[PDB]
Amino acid sequence: MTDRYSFSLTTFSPSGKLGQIDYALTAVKQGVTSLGIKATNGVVIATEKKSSSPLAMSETLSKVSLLTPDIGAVYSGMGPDYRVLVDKSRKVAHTSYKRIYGEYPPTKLLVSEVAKIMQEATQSGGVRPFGVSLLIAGHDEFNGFSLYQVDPSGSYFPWKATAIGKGSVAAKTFLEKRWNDELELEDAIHIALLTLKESVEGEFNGDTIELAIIGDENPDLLGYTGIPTDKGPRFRKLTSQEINDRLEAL
Amino acid sequence: GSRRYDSRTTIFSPEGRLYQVEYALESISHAGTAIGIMASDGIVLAAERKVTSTLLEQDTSTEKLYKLNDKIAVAVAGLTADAEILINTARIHAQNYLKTYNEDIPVEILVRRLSDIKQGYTQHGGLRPFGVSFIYAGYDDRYGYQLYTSNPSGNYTGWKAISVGANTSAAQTLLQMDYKDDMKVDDAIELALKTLSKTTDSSALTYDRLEFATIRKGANDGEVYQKIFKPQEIKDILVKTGIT
Amino acid sequence: TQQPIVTGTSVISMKYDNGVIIAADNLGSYGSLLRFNGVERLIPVGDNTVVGISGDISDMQHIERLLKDLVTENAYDNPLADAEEALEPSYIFEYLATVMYQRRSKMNPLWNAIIVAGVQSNGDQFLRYVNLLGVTYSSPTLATGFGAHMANPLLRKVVDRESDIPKTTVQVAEEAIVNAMRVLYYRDARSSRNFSLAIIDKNTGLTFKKNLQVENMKWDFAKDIKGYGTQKI
Amino acid sequence: TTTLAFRFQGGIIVAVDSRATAGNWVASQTVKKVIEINPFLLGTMAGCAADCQFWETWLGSQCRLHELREKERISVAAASKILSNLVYQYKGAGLSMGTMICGYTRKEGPTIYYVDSDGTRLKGDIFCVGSGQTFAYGVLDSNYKWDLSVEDALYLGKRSILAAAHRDAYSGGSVNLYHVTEDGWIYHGNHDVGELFWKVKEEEGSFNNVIG
Amino acid sequence: DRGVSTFSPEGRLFQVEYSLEAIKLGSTAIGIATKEGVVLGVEKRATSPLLESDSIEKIVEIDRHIGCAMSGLTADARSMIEHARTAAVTHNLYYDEDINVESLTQSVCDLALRFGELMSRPFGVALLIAGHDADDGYQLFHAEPSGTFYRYNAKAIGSGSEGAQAELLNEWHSSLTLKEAELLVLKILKQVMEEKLDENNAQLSCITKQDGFKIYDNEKTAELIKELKEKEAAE
Amino acid sequence: QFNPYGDNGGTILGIAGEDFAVLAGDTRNITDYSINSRYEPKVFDCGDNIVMSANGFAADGDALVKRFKNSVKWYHFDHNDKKLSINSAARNIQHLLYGKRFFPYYVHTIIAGLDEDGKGAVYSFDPVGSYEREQCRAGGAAASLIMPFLDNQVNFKNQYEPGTNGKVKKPLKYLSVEEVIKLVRDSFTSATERHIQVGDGLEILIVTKDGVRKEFYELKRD
Amino acid sequence: NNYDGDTVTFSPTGRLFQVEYALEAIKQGSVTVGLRSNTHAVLVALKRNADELSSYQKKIIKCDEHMGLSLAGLAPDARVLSNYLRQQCNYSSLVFNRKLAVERAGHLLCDKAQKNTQSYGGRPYGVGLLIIGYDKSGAHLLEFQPSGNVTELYGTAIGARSQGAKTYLERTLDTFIKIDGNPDELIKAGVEAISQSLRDESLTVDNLSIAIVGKDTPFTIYDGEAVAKYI
Amino acid sequence: GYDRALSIFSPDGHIFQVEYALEAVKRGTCAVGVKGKNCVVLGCERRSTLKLQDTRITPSKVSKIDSHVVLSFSGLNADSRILIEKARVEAQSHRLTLEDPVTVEYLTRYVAGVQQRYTQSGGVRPFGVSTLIAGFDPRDDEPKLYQTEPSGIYSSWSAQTIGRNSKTVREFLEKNYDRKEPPATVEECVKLTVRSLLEVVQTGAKNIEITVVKPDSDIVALSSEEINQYVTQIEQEKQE
Ligand SMILES: *[C@@](C)(CO)[C@](*)(O)[C@H](Cc1ccccc1)NC(=O)[C@H](Cc1ccc(OC)cc1)NC(=O)[C@H](C)NC(=O)CN1CCOCC1
Ligand SMILES: [Mg+2]
Ligand code: NA
Repeated sequence: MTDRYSFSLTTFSPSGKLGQIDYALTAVKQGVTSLGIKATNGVVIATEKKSSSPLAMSETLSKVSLLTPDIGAVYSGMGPDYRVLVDKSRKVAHTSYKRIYGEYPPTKLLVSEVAKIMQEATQSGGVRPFGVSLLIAGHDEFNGFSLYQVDPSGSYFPWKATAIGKGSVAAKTFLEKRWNDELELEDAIHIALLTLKESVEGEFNGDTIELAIIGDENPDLLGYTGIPTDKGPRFRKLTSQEINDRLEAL
Repeated sequence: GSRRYDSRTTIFSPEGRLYQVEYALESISHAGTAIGIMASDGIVLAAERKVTSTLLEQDTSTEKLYKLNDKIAVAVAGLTADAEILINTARIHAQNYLKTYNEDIPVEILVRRLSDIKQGYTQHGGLRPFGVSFIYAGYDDRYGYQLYTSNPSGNYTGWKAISVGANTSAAQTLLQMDYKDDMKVDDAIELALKTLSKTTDSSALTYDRLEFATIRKGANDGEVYQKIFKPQEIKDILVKTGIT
Repeated sequence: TQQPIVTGTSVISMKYDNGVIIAADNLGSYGSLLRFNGVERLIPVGDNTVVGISGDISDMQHIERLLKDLVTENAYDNPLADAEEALEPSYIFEYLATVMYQRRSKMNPLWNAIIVAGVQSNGDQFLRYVNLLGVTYSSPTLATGFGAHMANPLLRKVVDRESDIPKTTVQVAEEAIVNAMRVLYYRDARSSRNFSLAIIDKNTGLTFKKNLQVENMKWDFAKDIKGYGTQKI
Repeated sequence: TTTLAFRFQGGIIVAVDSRATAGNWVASQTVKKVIEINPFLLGTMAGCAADCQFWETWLGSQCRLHELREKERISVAAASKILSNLVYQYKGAGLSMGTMICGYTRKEGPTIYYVDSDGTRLKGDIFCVGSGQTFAYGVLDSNYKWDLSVEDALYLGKRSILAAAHRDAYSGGSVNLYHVTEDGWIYHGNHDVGELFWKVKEEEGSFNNVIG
Repeated sequence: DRGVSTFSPEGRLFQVEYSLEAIKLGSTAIGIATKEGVVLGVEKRATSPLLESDSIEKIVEIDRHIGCAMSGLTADARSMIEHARTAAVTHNLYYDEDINVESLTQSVCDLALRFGELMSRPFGVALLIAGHDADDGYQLFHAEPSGTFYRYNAKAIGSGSEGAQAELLNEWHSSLTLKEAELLVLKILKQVMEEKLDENNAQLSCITKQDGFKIYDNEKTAELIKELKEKEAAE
Repeated sequence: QFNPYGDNGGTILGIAGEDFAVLAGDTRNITDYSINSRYEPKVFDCGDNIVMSANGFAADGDALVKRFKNSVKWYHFDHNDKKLSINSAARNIQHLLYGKRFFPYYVHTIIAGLDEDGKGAVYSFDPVGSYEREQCRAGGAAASLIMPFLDNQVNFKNQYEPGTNGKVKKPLKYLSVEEVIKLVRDSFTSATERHIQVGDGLEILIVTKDGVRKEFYELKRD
Repeated sequence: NNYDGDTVTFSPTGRLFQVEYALEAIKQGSVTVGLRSNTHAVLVALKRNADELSSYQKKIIKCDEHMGLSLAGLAPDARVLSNYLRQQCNYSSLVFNRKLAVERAGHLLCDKAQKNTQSYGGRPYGVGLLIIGYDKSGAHLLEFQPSGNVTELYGTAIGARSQGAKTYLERTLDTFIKIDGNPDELIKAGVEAISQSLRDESLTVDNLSIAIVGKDTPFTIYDGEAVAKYI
Repeated sequence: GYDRALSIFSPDGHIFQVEYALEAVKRGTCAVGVKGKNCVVLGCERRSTLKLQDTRITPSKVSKIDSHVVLSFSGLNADSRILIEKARVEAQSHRLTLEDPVTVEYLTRYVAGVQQRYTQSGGVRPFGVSTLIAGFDPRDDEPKLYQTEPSGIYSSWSAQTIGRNSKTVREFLEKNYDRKEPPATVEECVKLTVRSLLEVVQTGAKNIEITVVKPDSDIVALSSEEINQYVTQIEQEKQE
């Protein structure tokens, strides 16, 4: 018994390709489109809620996840792989940072920790790479707002705006035309909804779209009062109603 | 059992080569070119970013050039994720040495240890090697300014000027042509950029597709300063040499 | 390192011409408190062995479970479990004696004093002692605790050496045991009137007697005793 | 115990008593406190008999393995250091050993090493170890010269143990003599104190404290 | 590929059988047992004339009463000898006596099959273990990487083994003297060796009760070589 | 606090002749002021003409004897039924005892038999493994009473030749088995008189080239 | 074919080829015979030599005073298994003061051999054993196969040409079973049994190996001039 | 842990992984060892496809294991560092317990033992390195030169070469080296070593390294000009 697979399942081919990483990226390509846009006073991340069945309650399945009060994540590719990554990402934010410094990690460093986990699945014994690409949007005091992409290889890049998955090629072209360095958050949400309509085929409403922002602090969502320095989470998930309001003035 | 699926990453070919090391080097040859040039009064590190997108955030980005300590930096060529694993090890190794001896680590010692780690992955453990080649640029009070390179085999060597990644053959010929020993930093800056500009697979070399860094004694009196160039500073140095 | 909590007192025994007798009272003391009164400290293993245990009762219950498990394990893949390959007293003893010494050597003893009484397959009488230290010894008469001090002297008047065993009948031997139990009730402050007695004979087999009582006690002479010396009234 | 060994012109003298104690109980009078490790190496014993006996026999096994592996007799320095490194591993556990590794090799010449159970290892020309070491030192130091003859040196070593055997209550029995030269060790007999004392008293005229 | 501890259809361990082929490539080693002693002799086989032949150590001491000769991948023998030496000395420590030659061999052979997926492969070397004890007298053992050992009156291992073994079959009798055995090893070695036999490319040794295990000098072996040539020419 | 050791009393005695050896020991077993057994043997035939006794703490003594008996068994298996010599057994026992140097067997051990030249041999051990061959040795509770008597009667200590002005010692000589058994019996009766842990019975094991014979004698039971 | 790479693989017909190949190593081994009466049990083993200069491979091993076996196949594997038996016999003595039953001895060998046939990396034992013994239920004879299968028998034989001796014993069953209180006659029957497996070679003084255990007889092996009586 | 038996026997009785490790040695730059009457000299090839090198800081081919013993090699450079490190540690460990520096035979035997262990250990490949170990035993003036190889065998040599085109330089040494009369002086020994490398090297510029070891921890490396003088002298005598 015991894990006898103590050797790498991802290896270099004669051409220099890492097969399993390439194939993991192929799995991401098949995945549903998700995107992220950075504004001057915020960041927006969005994706389509592909329902497996109309009997299934798509509210119970959350593609956009809170990692810290000021950091959120969305993906394209294999959902289960994403789910466990979010669990590990939330925990590493505490163990390797908050329990040491008494504050949440900045976006770039949390991203770095998630990348490390995905890189190890590329080299460690008896495991395949993760079949997902992440888009991590976040804010911190000294770096401001930021948006990062994390690939199966463990590589990560910062973006002004980008898209991943099914119709990423067309979506990226759309974002290049619309993006400028003076975009306000509401303008970025508007563009996000426009970009996403191109890739979505069926219904396009607040129940089939999942969208969250990293913006101003939300004292109402904090849960308590009395500490002036604690002002609430910058991560907010837009409600089904809040999306439909913006779809009328589209 | 599991024997069926073992690639056997740490074995010899009939010719006496390490398959995985050779294939990792083939991987690195497609990575963005990185150049190191050592002058008498400093060191230059120049690196070309891999096909950039216009919506990539350029100023808050780090792909090629990394800081190991205040006196030593590296240029990367290969898998960034792999490089970061090795960089954090190298950063820790430097601090261990400082903690033990109350002295900054000599460049070669840091390079040797990082290279020894790579070597281990080629001889035992059954894991794939790190698909990374480094250019180490650093200073210590024994040998002064030093350039090294290491590759997946775990073999390292010292250089006056060197390139890694893509088009090293063409790049090394151009460096070998124009390099001389009494060279200054500002001249080396110009050589580094001119070499990339000719060996680049892109149409034209621009500020947004470059990372640049210098290690001078250009601080105030007998002390070393690391300068990781900002986007606007690369834009200016590119105009100053007359490439754009 | 332990300290005994709920305890059992003396266990006494002796050999006779055809077999062995063993006895022990039914008390579970909690220090000076005579807490439990329905405790059986004689545990039969098969139809040819009885293990009498004194000392810590929690450790006694542990040993009960080991012996119970030993019978089960011996029955496994053993067609002669109730015949030639049945458990002997000598097997049961050596097992316990091994355990007792292993536990003392790990500085975590079973706080007990054990006497294994039985009859071997060839008719030979078996009687041997073992305690928390792993110390073992055999004798025509064996006893634990206060029994060693008060019972053995009485039982040795009947069987003083090996040659006295064939001369001793079961009627004589049982009478001596029952007398000894009375003497212990007079003098042991952690003893009870109620007790159990077991006879393992090579002909009649195992006879287990429960709910016996000490009787024919001399208390009458107490009425004449006054004060501690000079007191006439 | 009382054991000594000193270096001189004609090599090394080694002398020991033969008593074993268990408190004030005399456990033995005929004990061997010198171990012949090889034809050129000796080891003296003092302290816990079992520790001395067990670990010095073990030392001999290690010295044998050395000459098998290296095709060369082990040095006195290396032999002593095996033992000292061993007892240092057990430091604090309660070993009680007072030892002297005496021998000859080409590269070293005649050499003596003191090794004890608290890890002390010392090279030197003269050592006395045991409960009666002080009594032996008194006689040995006051009569010692480098230019002693083999005959005189043998006697001084014998006389020094006798002195301690007399005064020290935990020393006695008999004297075991050895002489180490470039050709190896040479045994110079067992000398019972029961006879040796009176023989020395009469011939030497010493021990005037005793009733003749 | 395939498991290291796999059986062939004929009922043999592949790796053990392949290691036997490696031993056939090795240099010749011969042993002969008499009532006056056991003789061990080997072919040194220097790969080049610049190589100092006296550094070729293919005959080895285990204890004073036990010697050993090897053939095959001789680098593999180092840990086997180390174990044998420790086993011999350890037994002397525990029991204050010399260890039986058979018991020593059995201890070495216990390492043999401690391989699999313990070490990664069997040993690629065969050993001739010669010695003497008080019980069974002068003995010669052939220890293989299979874990098996046979006692022999005489035995040859290595490249010229089957030819030399057939020669030993005819020549050996129960009344051989030590001197007769010495010459017999030299005679048979000279026959199977490629290069011409002399004191520099061949080595003799013996174990006797009185003097223990002794490797012969190049001066002593040279005289036995000269004595051998004269005796063959004499009839 | 739990005390893992106990004292089961008794005493043992070994004497060596020219072509024989005896190992005697009383059969009494005690704890504190109580008698556990009047006949509990502690001198055992361990095979290969070796007799052994480990006196002191019985549980440790029984464990040691049991381990040595098992050591003899495996010596046969591992070395082609070779006979374990008395000198080799002694060394083996040292290692058994010293293996528990920091949690000792509380016993004084004695073994007896014949050496490889056929002569009688007695080896004695301390609790942690130190050993020595001797002609004579007493061990256990009454060893302090018996041992000096043996020094006088077996090795003729302090005995000089009459009329020689205390200059010539009484010459050493081997004793007959009949003389040795007289000394053993007198030694134990004397020890029984003045030591409360000694009595009940005496069991002697005599070892010759023909094998191991036993002799039993009653001792005072008070 | 494709299902004989390791012991962990079943064939399409439900066979374990590595176990069968281990069984094949026994057939290549030299013949050995086992038989018993009600009072005694006897092992007779034909020893094999490398050549005339070599010794004859010892086939019989003692496990306890009342038990032992003979081997056929890989001798080192027999040494491992015999050593395991020695320990189990010895555990029974030290802990329970009880001689290990010959039946339990078989059960323990079966379970030890089985674990090697179900796990990756390991291999089956390459040897067959004939265990004889005398315990509380009289004389016994067992046949161990490295598949794990252990079998109690009146008589049997394993090794090359073992079918000749096995047929003879099957005929002689009624005769030799009642050889009670007579060691030499039970051995004679065993020596005559092993003779049915001989081809070209005959039983010599340093070739034959006999062992016996019984009511008042410890397990003892006879070699050399001690077996000259039975030729 | 990774357990795979990488070094295993083949039907013909060969361990291919060990034999393929020898091919890596054959690929490596040439290294030569020649021992004289009172010295040993270690010569090493350095391939000239690498210009723009920094020879100050580039790892030297000959490494000091202790003050009295040196080690050169042929084969994989990264592998050699591991052997050198282990050897250096064992050298200090020997001084610590035996109170005496290692003999050249002992140090060789240790290095060879490490190489052998990697041929029958699970999860590891053999070292693709053969070494030349040279020096002088403590308080001894007899020169010592030993060779090791991936299999683990080691032996003493009057003179020996390893690496690429080593069979050519071994041919040269076999006729030019006299056993009865080895190079009597340092100059003679260095010249014979340089001569032997000039059969294979190319140019005698910055392609040849020479290290001279003499008794009592006397080790020195020759500079370019010093070596170039031997190259100049040999060529002028050749034209005859
Ligand atoms: C003189 C006589 C002073 O005692 C010597 O040191 C002598 C040396 C010696 C060496 C080899 C053989 C015999 C004698 N030492 C003793 O006789 C020694 C004294 C001693 C006892 C205990 C010690 O601490 C552990 C230190 C010194 N005596 C003994 O060893 C006696 C024979 N045995 C015991 O005391 C048994 N103990 C030893 C400690 O562990 C528990 C059992
Ligand atoms: Mg009394
Ligand atoms: Na003392």
